[PDB]
Amino acid sequence: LHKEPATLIKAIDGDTVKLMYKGQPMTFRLLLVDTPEFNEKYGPEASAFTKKMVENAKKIEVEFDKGQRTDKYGRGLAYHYADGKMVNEALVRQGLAKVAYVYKGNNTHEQLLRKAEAQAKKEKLNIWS
Ligand SMILES: Cc1cn([C@H]2C[C@H](OP(=O)(O)O)[C@@H](COP(=O)(O)O)O2)c(=O)[nH]c1=O
Ligand SMILES: [Ca+2]
Repeated sequence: LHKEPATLIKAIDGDTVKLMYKGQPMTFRLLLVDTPEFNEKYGPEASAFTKKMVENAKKIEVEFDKGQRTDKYGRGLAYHYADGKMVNEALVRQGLAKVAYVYKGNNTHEQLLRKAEAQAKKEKLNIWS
């Protein structure tokens, strides 16, 4: 896998963000996670977490996995990095997302994320409280 550049257009919620990628606007859905919807418990906290992380970043990068790069809704599917830190992992580490939507061939970072979820669960963080 490799990182590619992108720029923030807009934070949307905990697990979706609008980015300019190869010069085109695209909504991205973060791989291998599920944040609560804004209207659910921890939804606002997930959205705010992702928003800060991507808005504060000097450099956003996306990393596609080895399978499908767009979902059925036309959303990009990627791992996202804010000054080199993975947003997808950071959400799970904080108990603001669950590992989810683990599909064959787009699962390169599954066990990394599961390890973060286990530490979040141990700490009874947010969703795991
Ligand atoms: C994360 C992810 C979601 N999706 C689709 C599956 C779900 O379909 P359904 O809408 O039919 O439930 C939906 C979940 O996204 P959200 O959690 O953003 O709703 O997005 C993928 O197809 N691939 C993925 O890698
Ligand atoms: Ca969601």
